[PDB]
Amino acid sequence: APRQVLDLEDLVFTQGSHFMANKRCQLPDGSFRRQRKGYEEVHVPALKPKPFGSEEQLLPVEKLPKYAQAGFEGFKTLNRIQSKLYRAALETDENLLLCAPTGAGKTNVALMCMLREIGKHINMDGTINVDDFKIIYIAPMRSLVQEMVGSFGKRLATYGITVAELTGDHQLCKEEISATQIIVCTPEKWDIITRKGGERTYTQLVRLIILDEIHLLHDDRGPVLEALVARAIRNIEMTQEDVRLIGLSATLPNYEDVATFLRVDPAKGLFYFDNSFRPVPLEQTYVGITEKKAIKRFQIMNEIVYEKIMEHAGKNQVLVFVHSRKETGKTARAIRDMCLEKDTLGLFLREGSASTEVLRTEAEQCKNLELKDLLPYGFAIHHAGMTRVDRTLVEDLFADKHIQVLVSTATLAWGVNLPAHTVIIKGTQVYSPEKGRWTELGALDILQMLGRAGRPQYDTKGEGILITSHGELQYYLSLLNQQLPIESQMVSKLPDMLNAEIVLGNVQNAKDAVNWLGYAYLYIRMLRSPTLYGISHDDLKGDPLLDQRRLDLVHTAALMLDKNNLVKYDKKTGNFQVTELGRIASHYYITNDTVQTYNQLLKPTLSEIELFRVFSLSSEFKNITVREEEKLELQKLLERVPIPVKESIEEPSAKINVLLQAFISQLKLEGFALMADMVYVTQSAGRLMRAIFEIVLNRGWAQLTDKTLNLCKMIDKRMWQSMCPLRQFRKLPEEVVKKIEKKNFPFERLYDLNHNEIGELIRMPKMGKTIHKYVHLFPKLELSVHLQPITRSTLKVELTITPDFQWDEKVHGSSEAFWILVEDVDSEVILHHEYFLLKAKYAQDEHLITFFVPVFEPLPPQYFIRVVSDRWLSCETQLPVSFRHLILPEKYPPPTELLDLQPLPVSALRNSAFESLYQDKFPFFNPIQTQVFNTVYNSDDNVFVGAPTGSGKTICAEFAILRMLLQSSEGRCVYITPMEALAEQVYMDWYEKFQDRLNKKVVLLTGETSTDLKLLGKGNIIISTPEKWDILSRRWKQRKNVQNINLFVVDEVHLIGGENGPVLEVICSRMRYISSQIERPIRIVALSSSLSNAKDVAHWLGCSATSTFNFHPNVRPVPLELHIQGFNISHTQTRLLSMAKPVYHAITKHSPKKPVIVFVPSRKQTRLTAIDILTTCAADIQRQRFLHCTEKDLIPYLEKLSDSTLKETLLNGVGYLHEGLSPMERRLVEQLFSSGAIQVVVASRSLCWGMNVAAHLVIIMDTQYYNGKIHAYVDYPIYDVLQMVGHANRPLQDDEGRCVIMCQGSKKDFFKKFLYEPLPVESHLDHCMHDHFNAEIVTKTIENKQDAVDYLTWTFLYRRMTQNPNYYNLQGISHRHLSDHLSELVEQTLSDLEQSKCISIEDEMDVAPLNLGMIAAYYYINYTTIELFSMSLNAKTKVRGLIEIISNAAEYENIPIRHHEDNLLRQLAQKVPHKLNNPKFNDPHVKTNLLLQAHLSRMQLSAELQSDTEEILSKAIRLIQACVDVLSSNGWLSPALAAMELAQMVTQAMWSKDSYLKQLPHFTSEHIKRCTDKGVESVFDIMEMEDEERNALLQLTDSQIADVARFCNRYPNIELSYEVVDKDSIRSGGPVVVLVQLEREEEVTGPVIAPLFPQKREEGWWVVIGDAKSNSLISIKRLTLQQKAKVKLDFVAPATGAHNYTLYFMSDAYMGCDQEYKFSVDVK
Amino acid sequence: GPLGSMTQTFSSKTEWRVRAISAANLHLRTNHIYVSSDDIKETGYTYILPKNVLKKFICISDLRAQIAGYLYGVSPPDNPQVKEIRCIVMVPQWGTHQTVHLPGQLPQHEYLKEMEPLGWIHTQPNESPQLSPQDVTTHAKIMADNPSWDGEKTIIITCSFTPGSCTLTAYKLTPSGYEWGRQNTDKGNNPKGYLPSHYERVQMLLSDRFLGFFMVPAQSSWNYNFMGVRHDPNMKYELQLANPKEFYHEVHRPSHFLNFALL
Ligand SMILES: Nc1cc(S(N)(=O)=O)ccc1O
Ligand SMILES: Nc1cc(S(N)(=O)=O)ccc1O
Ligand SMILES: Nc1cc(S(N)(=O)=O)ccc1O
Ligand SMILES: Nc1cc(S(N)(=O)=O)ccc1O
Repeated sequence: APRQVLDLEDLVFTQGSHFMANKRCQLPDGSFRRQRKGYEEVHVPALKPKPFGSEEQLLPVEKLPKYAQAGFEGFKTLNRIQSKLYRAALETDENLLLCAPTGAGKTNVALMCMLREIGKHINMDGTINVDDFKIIYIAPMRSLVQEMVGSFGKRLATYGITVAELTGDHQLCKEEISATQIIVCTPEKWDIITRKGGERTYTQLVRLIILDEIHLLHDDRGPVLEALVARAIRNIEMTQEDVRLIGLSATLPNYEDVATFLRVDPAKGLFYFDNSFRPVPLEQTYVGITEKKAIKRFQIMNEIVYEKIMEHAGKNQVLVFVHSRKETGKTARAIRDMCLEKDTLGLFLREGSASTEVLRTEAEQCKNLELKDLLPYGFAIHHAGMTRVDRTLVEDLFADKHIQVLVSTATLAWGVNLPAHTVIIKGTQVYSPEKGRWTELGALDILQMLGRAGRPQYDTKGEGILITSHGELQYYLSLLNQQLPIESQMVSKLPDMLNAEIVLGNVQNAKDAVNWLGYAYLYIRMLRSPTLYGISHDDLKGDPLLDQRRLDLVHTAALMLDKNNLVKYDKKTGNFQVTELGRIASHYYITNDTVQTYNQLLKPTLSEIELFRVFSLSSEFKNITVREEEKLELQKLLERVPIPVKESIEEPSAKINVLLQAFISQLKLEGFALMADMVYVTQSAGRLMRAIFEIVLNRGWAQLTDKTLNLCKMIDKRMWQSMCPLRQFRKLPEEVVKKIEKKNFPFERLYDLNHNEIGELIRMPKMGKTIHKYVHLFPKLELSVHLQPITRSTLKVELTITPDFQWDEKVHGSSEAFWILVEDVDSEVILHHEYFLLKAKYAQDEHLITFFVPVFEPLPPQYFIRVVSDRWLSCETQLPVSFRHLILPEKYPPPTELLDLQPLPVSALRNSAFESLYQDKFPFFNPIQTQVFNTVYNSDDNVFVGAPTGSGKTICAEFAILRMLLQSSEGRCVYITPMEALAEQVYMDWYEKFQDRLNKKVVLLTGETSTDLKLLGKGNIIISTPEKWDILSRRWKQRKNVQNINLFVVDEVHLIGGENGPVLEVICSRMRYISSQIERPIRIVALSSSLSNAKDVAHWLGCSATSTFNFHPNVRPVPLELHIQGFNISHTQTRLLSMAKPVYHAITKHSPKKPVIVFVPSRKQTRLTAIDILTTCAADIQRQRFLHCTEKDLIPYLEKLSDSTLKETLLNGVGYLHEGLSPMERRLVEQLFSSGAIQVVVASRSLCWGMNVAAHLVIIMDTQYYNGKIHAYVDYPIYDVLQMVGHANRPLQDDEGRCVIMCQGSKKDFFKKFLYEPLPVESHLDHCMHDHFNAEIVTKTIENKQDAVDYLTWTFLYRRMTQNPNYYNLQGISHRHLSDHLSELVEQTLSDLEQSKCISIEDEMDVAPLNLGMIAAYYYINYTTIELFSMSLNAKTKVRGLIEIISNAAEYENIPIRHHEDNLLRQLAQKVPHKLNNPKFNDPHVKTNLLLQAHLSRMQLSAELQSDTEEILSKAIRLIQACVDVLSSNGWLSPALAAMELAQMVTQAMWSKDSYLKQLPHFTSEHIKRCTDKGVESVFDIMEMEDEERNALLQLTDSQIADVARFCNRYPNIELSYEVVDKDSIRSGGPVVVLVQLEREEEVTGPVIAPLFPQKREEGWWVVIGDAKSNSLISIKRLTLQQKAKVKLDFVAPATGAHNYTLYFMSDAYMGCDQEYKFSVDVK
Repeated sequence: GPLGSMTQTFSSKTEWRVRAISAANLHLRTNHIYVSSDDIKETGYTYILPKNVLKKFICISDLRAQIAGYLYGVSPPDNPQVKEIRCIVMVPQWGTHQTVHLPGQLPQHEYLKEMEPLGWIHTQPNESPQLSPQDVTTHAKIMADNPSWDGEKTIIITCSFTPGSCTLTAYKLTPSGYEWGRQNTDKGNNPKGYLPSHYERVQMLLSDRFLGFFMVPAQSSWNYNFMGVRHDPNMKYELQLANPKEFYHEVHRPSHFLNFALL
């Protein structure tokens, strides 16, 4: 509407908590005034309690819920207010507001609330699930926070609850937050924590927030409470997870509005107790002074305090609160001097009482001089500037009633439980540096101090005497007699508080801001008292909800934030756009005018002079002035400060600048205004300067980044870098460090000395050893670089950080943080930067960092790598990276020309069956397929086709196959693609083509060896991922079908450059090597994305230049319009927020009407981006534009979905796709997208290989994802991005595809280089050699070291070593460089194999396979895994021992999605029958450890976690068989059979339960109870039953008994016979040949039934001859069985003892099938 | 006529603070760098100074006290008449407004051994038509102590501060000038025997086509104008590959910080 710009300053209550909204004041009956010369006295008598009406008894603790009774340990009854509150606090979750006089017991009611919450999480084990919740206790003062951590921790200890305060550092503190159940903190700290949006935040766990002293709402600090509460309530709706709010308030007017603000039901959770509920009644005296003259008023005040004291001298202790640290002493000395002059010092002290002697002794032993002067007389001072032991001295001596007059500060009021019968508040004026002037004491301070009057069990009344100026009387009277209304100070912080909600994405536009402000306490007060807030009563009646008023306030705040460049505010739409500047303002708690100043004045050329001046201009300091009386002491400081100050002493900025400089130098100032101002300035210096640091670091400004990080460390350490770094060890003596600074040698000069030369250099030798220790304690890092050129303009850098210092957790804590800065030639630009954390657990280990930097020609002389401590001064290592010997790869050749041939008809295939494959789908092939057809289809040359994804390279492979089918009737083509999801897509299309239509055989390899061999035989087209072919083609010497391959097609071969590249490189190298052995060649066809070094791949695979098609990205058949948008926000959640509306704008700009896929980084983001697209649609020129079919057709699809949000978004035209969706849910969404019904689908990054949809427009929303293993963001592999871009390609429907990539600006350059140009790829085989060498030594292809070198010549690695030597750490391409490098690689790989006992080396030349290597190679298991199996196992390892041993295999580093699921598995681990040492989440092996026990005990469910279960089960059988082989080889029988049955357990999902009936389909525990009740415990037992008796025993369906009978017909029923040849003619040390015969009976033609096991299996058996009690495993053979089979076992007789053996027939699949036959064999 | 009655108290107004303030604006002059072109006949060697280290050199200097850097370079492959300046070496030094005090030991580092020494470069408070007699003596004495300084091949670049800018002019010694400077002992502004036939304009060019680099002391920094007592003609020093800190950086004047703390 016609908005108005308001003046916020004119709306502000300038008095803060001193604003008095009430015009009149009525005093309790009996009050009376009294005149006196220069002052008036108001006396208010003590209130009488309500006489226990309402028959309210104190609830005995015994009547409480039994779980809450421990928190009341050592009390008999709750107090009165707890008793009226116990039902609401303990028996309900109602939001509460409790108003009671200070000291009535509100904190105890809060404890009851916390107890309810704790009770929500006790199990039957009695323990508390301490990881399932947090409780925030918000308290106004830090000293109060610490006292509560103490009192709550002690009350809750008996529950195992941890209570703690949030400390200042940020990285160790989140570690603590994880184990803290009750966080005690201030409003501002909780505000700054929940301002940072990072989803792994523990704030999700918060179930209860206590807001103590909520009358702080009236303070200038109150808007923080408003922002917290509003954010919490809006978030409760955002997530529908409830949070309980408890407000604890003094008794003041507008409490009903406070309750509305907290969503308290007045009728259910609002309790108001008046001031008569003060536990100790309070006679109050208000002394209001009329004198205006400073001198006379000061004297009058000292007079009044003396007279009041004398009313209590020797009858009551008197606690006097004053305003300063110095004033405690000045006032105590004044009072006792006035006593000395009037002979009254004796009323305080009885001369004949040991109290006087205690005072004299403790005085004489005291450190404090004022405490000396005062303690003998009984006068004490207490304040923050004293010793902990002196403060505890005065506390213990006052509680002991030794001190009679304690003069103290406000800190004592808040931090210590120290009451006094009498309290005097001496003056209510206080100096506020923020306000720049003397103000009145805060109301919270006043309430707390007078709350300290009356000792709860030693006094029958208390006496509070407040001394103020006369014109303030009404104020304090109101405050202390229920009559000072609580108002909202929100307007005073509205722009700042608004920016925070914009930065969090909670407020995206002015309408959101109006809604948000509707949760403010401001809003309720505006409605209930409009004229207080500048709203006329006519204004209200014309705007009853104050919509227009709130819109105006939001408009004004928005324009302020926009003027200062924190927000971009569109007046027309009302929209808000976040900025980096705004984010920094919010996250560093900086007011918005300050970041405008920083943005305006910061420049990369800034020197320390302008940097100090820029800091001193911050708005936090705007009210600071230069008082005439400080101008002298400031001049003295201005003309000696080490940083020159440009401007005059007349300017506040120069006083602020000098004050910081004095604080760093640790100077003692004399003015009291100057000292308080210095405290205020320096207390915020730290975070203000850290905001500057972050601004300039992210902008890349190297000089200023160094200066500002430095100034942060000087501020925190309180010293300049000029000082000896050694003084950062507080434990060192100042004397010796000053001796060292005086000696003026380089600090590093100390690294070259033994502990003796150190003492000798410093001219005192006693300290050589201690200095040596501290010298090597100082953090210090060694750096080295491996430079790795990618192109002539992009350089990969691998940086090794080697720690070079002794760790000592007393000085280093548990971590040390650094910045890695990569700086250009001139040290003026930060080319790259990142945070580095050296953890104590890794203090001695090298750390490897990798990153990219740009380079150019002519090569610059050098870059620099600085590694700088984030917190230690003078703690840096800089490594010049010189380029004088860098070898650049040659510039890549031109692509192959697209030739503009006539488009090729299907007719060219000259074959009606073949043309039947494509005829219905298109008339012509695309230009690339046209260009390659002649070579692929009409020749046998190995061929390479390189071209963008979406170019149709798969039809090129089909050309090669079709040719094969004409040459060879039974041709074998093997097709390798690097991803399983791709393999399954290709299998479903090539089944249809070549099996359904052409009647050939198409198979997909499962990975099980026995079945894959049969598939390979019977298939003409064999589809496999690389590993499944590696396992098969290793044994090519003994597998004719691997050599009899006509055609080898490899797809997406550019992924050789990526993570799983070595396996792919190796199998391709092997197929070349075989083709050259058998002398009838295997044709190779390679398909790839556009490669810059395509020629090398072609050479490696034997492709002639005439048959290598290296096409460039711009020849994609459907033209690709690719846009890369940079976003200069380095905080991920905020950068994603800023991409949210650009996503929408891109849809409307590039694809208003045609399908759109949005790729987002996480499962969580799919739903949020879907919803946000919908929100943005609804407020736009089109609504529901994404739904293209009517609502009616969509209903059957909605019925089947379990996600309700997915159905809302699907209705509005937007789907999403993520890992957690059921497979058919995903199918529904995919077909809705294919059919055009919905226009947009938001997919997660992880699905980018298994999506069977395509789009006209792809938007990639950010290019990084959070890895939970390493707790860091990781850049999308470039291969993923190319695969995402490839989804923008509809050849039949669109004239073009469009793609928008949205990324951090620091990544824009990289993408432009590696998406618009073809891709350089490299081998990483030299990092994955061991298991392949091991296979080739088992297979006899490598028999010596020469063989390993020749082997290497076959590989892509070897080719790339001559083209790009520096990438592989070569310094030349000469024959001998290559030979020596190959020899080193060979040597170190064979050394590792030998040390692992996988191979042997004889004569240092020849190599041979060993037992372990053979098992590694056969089961395709990492050689380190098999090593660890040998080292971990034992001749008597438990079944659970196996369970863990196999769990720590190297094959299991794959699941980090959720740490909190493992914190829930901390409870899941109690149930699992297996027992081990410790639970440590954040380790993929523990997820495996537990997710297995879940399988064997059929435990629960999940979505993505079940797809995780299935990939663990894809390896368990191999690992178990390897253990069986290791045990059998060593000779240990017991654990061998134990692992043989662990195979049964993993297949059939059951533990060692004797009842094998859990294997039968549709069976339950009651079914087994009934079967065991009738005598049936065996599967053979149920099938022996007469049919009807069984049907009566088990409650049955028809299909259910049919499933049971299917299982019983596939269940093994093997009859066994054993024959010992030469049964009575065998001599010791000779042949025992046992022949065993196995008859299946029934019939067998089906795989193993096992529903809980994902992969299909065939039944396997071990025959094992052994001896029990000896554990002598003798002879074992593994077999597979088809009805009839016979097997021989070999043994050599061990003696002539002539005794017995047991014989075992063990399944690897079924439980209960195991036979045992006993046979004795006498020697001869 | 007031003694005591109209009293006034002296407040120190130290000089280095004003020079520090004005040094913080040195970067402005690097956008206005002028080479004087009064040389003629393209006769001798041609020297190319890369802009990047020229600008760093200006930024680390002082408007009053001279600073100096050693020049190292090479000829382009097939152009022996061009000397490219590849490196500027900053050694421990102090200076006044008329001259610079450098150690006797020339730079010595493995990275430098494939380069040839091309002379030195120094800032100057004001333009001058003639080359300084201080400069002629300094070049001459370095030459007599170090036979690697060929008189036909080593130069002095003066970088003169004009208000608003810098002017660069390049000279070399003549045989007359070498023989005079090496026996000269008068440090004044007009010593006996000095002549304009003692030096000669050489042609100089500023390039953006390649980058130079710095080397700086290994264990200390280069700027001893605040520690002149800890400086010594005989002092030895190593070098490292690194960019120099600016004139008024904290590590050049540590006494200011340690003595303000002890106040
Ligand atoms: N996760 C979360 C939690 C809270 S709160 N007030 O419950 O701690 C506020 C905002 C949030 O985004
Ligand atoms: N691997 C693969 C490649 C291609 S394309 N259009 O680049 O040739 C399409 C589908 C695929 O599954
Ligand atoms: N210029 C700039 C860049 C970035 S970035 N692209 O690293 O996130 C963050 C903040 C910035 O001010
Ligand atoms: N020599 C000179 C040059 C300039 S300039 N290049 O800024 O306009 C200004 C003043 C000067 O004295």
